Amino acid sequence: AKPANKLVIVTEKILLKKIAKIIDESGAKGYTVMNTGGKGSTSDIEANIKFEILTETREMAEEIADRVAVKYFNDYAGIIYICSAEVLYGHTFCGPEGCSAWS
Amino acid sequence: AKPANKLVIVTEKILLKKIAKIIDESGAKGYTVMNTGGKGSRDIEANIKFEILTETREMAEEIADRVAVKYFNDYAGIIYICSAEVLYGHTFCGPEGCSA
Amino acid sequence: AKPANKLVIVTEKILLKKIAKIIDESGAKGYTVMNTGGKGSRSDIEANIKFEILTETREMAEEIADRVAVKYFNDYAGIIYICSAEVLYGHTFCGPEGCS
Ligand SMILES: Nc1ncnc2c1ncn2[C@@H]1O[C@@H]2COP(=O)(O)O[C@H]3[C@@H](O)[C@H](n4cnc5c(N)ncnc54)O[C@@H]3COP(=O)(O)O[C@H]2[C@H]1O
Ligand SMILES: Nc1ncnc2c1ncn2[C@@H]1O[C@@H]2COP(=O)(O)O[C@H]3[C@@H](O)[C@H](n4cnc5c(N)ncnc54)O[C@@H]3COP(=O)(O)O[C@H]2[C@H]1O
Repeated sequence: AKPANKLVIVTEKILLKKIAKIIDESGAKGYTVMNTGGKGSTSDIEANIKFEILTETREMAEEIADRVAVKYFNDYAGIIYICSAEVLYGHTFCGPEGCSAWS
Repeated sequence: AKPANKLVIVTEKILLKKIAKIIDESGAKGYTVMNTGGKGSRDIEANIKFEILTETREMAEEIADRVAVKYFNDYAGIIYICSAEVLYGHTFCGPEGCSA
Repeated sequence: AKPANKLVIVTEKILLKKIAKIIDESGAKGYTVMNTGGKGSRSDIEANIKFEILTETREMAEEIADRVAVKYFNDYAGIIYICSAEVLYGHTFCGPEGCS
């Protein structure tokens, strides 16, 4: 198992490509994105998107978060949070030695 | 980074508005909801997943308790909680920001 | 609250039924699946799938992960990771005595 930070970004759908570009410029090895509905305090739910990015370091997750927020969160609704995770399998994330290599 | 409990509610799609109403009455700052599936009690049956970030464990438990008592003896559902830290979130962290 | 491991499997949509079968054979008490995207090997977004499975033990989650990866991950793209969670309500996960 390889330690990882799971960075979650929930924001307005129109920022999809802009945020993907930031994630791709970060060094991150991938991301997953999904459609969601969002309410923040006539249905009032709006369409949003949620990105999930697993990063090897906490610093990379914060860089992505910081860059997204500083660029867009003055003007667009969003939330960014982080969860601890462990990657058990992931050719790209762990490399070809796998996620439980020794040393 | 502000500690948060991430409360997840997975249940029947027909309960969407009813659960949202509970989350809106709770003081929670917001929620996300998505369409998901599972095999269904009966190939994949559509259901829904709510994610609510709460500042306290007690708020997450109050929501969970309310939803579960009101609906989960009559409808299928699971509620669980994960630890998260919010880095950014104007509404969640307030104007003081997430140094909380 | 009952401790749980949340196993997450993100992989190619064509594997949906095959991975479900492995989860069903594992002893796991359920799963949720959703439609997601990633950038794709080729810009814009390629459809894929995400499974979330809550397991009572860490070893059951790893058994599922090991069976999926060995069987499919030399030939199909995927990532499997695990988060700690606590189940607050879940008739199937916790049994009729409740999550405590
Ligand atoms: N351990 C777990 N990990 C991740 N997600 C979980 C889970 N337990 C439940 N879920 C999610 O919550 C929904 C309601 O599940 P519940 O167990 O109340 O109600 C279930 C249960 O009564 C029965 N069922 C499904 N799978 C089962 C299994 N493996 N063992 C026993 N009963 C199952 O079918 C009903 C509807 O299930 P469906 O999968 O459509 O819908 C599920 C699924 O999306
Ligand atoms: N930044 C990058 N660097 C190198 N190669 C890249 C890449 N982004 C995409 N790829 C390549 O394309 C495949 C499919 O990626 P996609 O984003 O569609 O779909 C991904 C994605 O939704 C999810 N995933 C992968 N890594 C992730 C991460 N670090 N965080 C969150 N989700 C991830 O797992 C699916 C299968 O991923 P997998 O890595 O097996 O396989 C990847 C990988 O071989």
